[PDB]
Amino acid sequence: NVSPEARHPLVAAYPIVHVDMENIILSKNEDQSTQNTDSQTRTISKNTS
Amino acid sequence: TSRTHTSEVHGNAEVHASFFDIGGSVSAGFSNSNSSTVAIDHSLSLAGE
Repeated sequence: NVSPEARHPLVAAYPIVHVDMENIILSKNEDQSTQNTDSQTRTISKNTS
Repeated sequence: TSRTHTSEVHGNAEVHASFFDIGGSVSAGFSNSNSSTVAIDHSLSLAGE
């Protein structure tokens, strides 16, 4: 794989690597909740006077 | 406990019609009071939910 330009005892063979970003996916760490509640009551009283 | 003190004014006027009799009864009235109002009230309830 040593490219044929660098097949001469006077031309150096070496890699040049660099990294490039194509996307950045940021995702907000956050929690929800929901709730649904019913209730029923019976009040039986007394009252004298 | 309670203590009612009901006072009052009045003004009245009446005339009666007869054969040879006539007369005007014009009136005015006032009557205070010294009361005593007291009560004992009991109650139960039952609230089931």
